[PDB]
Amino acid sequence: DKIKVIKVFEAFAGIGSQFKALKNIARSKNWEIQHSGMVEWFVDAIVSYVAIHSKNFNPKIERLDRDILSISNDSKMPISEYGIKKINNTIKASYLNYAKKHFNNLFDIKKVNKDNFPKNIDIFTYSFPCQDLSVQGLQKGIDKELNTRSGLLWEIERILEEIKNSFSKEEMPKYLLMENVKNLLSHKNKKNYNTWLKQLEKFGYKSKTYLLNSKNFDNCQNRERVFCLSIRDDYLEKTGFKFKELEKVKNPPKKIKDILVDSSNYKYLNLNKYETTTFRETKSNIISRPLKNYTTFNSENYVYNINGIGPTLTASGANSRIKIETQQGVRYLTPLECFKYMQFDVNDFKKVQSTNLISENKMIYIAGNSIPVKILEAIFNTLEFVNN
DNA sequence: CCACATGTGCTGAA
DNA sequence: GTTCAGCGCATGTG
Ligand SMILES: Nc1ncnc2c1ncn2[C@@H]1O[C@H](CSCC[C@H](N)C(=O)O)[C@@H](O)[C@H]1O
Ligand code: NA
Repeated sequence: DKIKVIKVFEAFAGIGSQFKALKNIARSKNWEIQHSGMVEWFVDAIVSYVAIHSKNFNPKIERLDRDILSISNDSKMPISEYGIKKINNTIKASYLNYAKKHFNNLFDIKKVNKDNFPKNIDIFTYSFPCQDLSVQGLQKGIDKELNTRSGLLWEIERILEEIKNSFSKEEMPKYLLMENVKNLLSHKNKKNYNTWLKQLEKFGYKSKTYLLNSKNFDNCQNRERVFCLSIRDDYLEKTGFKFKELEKVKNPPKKIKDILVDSSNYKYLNLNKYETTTFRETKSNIISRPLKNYTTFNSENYVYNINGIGPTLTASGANSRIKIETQQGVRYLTPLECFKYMQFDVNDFKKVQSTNLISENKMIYIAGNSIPVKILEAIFNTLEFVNN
């Protein structure tokens, strides 16, 4: 037909919310989404990615490919020689081998360069690490000297700089999409972010920066994220593309109520010891009440009402443990529910669960590290491509 | 100075 | 090396 093949490359791919979003809107856009490649070094994310996005993959005990060396078990630090041996000759190895073979996973962003970076990419995503930018963390920032994990942003600089000299203009990626946390626009972080925008300009891209809340995109979650959408300046001229004003979009609201799964055997928290108050609704539609003398960590001390929206799901700690009040009692959102909270569906979760390799906290961790899928759907709906 | 809103986090004992 | 219960304050707006 006039079906357009969309080659997507996901740097820091995680569980592929970018790929999920693209597949969800594909038929409405008359697209056929294709793996150009990916970069993800986190074992659980790689395994989960494969479970969610593979078709007719049959796991089995395999030797780990000898070049798959730069991977991580915790997502922060590289795995030891021992840890690599423990993966070798297991079913888990075949997930890693498959990511390499069928999805062209290059694993470590440091190892990406002009000789292995695919040409003619239609969409290049880079949801780079958020840990050194999050207000919940230590706020180390993204100064180049400090070599932080969020500073892996600057590897994307390196890659683009390298491919600019070797690729033709037309072989460069058509669109780029950045995601990160709200605090990326803070006063200390603004300088670095502006530095990055000038470079994208220098690389021949026109960009717009969006601050988007998931609650405005058919979700029951307060989650404000920064997106930088970039289009290759000549491709903008050829397509006649224009940036839409996505910050004004206000879809119908959604409540926590609307994603909850019924069960007879949930665990409920004993909170009889802790004083509390009435629920109060904030301007953002978060309805919560505090627990007195629960902890000294503020963000841990709230129970949320299911008739409003909930807080930002984080990968770990307080906001990975989201307490909701139901008629059966107060309980945490489950891993399944956390997947739904990030707008993956039940079937994505069942596939990850069915691997029998990812613990419950790890499933929440990778969901917390992801992006609400329908935000990316909305962003990817604005893109235009030439029929050729 | 105050009150309020809110968090893709961190880490050491076991 | 893992793991997660226990732990605080940054970055705002008004
Ligand atoms: N040096 C490195 N090379 C490659 N990937 C890395 C890396 N350091 C961290 N990462 C990965 O970068 C990811 C950022 S999370 C981004 C979320 C993702 N878009 C999703 O859909 O889930 C993490 O999963 C982390 O494991
Ligand atoms: Na130790």
